[PDB]
Amino acid sequence: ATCAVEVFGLLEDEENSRIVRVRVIAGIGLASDPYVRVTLYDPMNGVLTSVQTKTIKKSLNPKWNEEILFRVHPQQHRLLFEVFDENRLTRDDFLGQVDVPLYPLPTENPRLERPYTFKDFVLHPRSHKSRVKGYLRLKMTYLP
Ligand SMILES: [Ca+2]
Ligand SMILES: [Ca+2]
Repeated sequence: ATCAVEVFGLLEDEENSRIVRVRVIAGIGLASDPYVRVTLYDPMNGVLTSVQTKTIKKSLNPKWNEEILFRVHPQQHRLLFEVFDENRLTRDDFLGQVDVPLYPLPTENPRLERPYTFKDFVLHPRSHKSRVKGYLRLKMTYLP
C-alpha cells in the first residue's frame, strides 16, 4: 500500500546476499485458471518462503507478467516454480514445475533501461500421475 514492491526471503542484506528480480512472464501451451507458486529454498534447510502470482481466469496461455523480488544467497538458494489450476471448491490441479539455480545471473545496469529478454523452461511432472505440457517463460536478474 505504501509498499509498491516487497522483497521476500532473507530479511536483511549480508556480504553473501543479492536481490534477484524474478519476472514470471507467461505460461505457454499449458495442459483453466492458472497461477504460479514460486518457492525459494535451500537444499540443506528446505523452504525459506513462497509467493503466489495472481490467478488468470480461463486461459491455457496466461500472461501473468508479474515480478517478484527475493533476497537470496545466490550460490546456495534455488527457486522451484509450480503452476496450478485454481479450483474454487476442490484441490488445485498441478500443471507443472521448473527448478533453477540462482547463480550465475546477469546484473542490471542502473543507468540503462531493463531490456526485454526471456528464457523458456520446459514444465516437468511432479509424479508419474502428472499430465503436464508447455513452458514457463521467465527472466531472472540481480539488482545493482
Ligand atoms: Ca479452475
Ligand atoms: Ca482449490
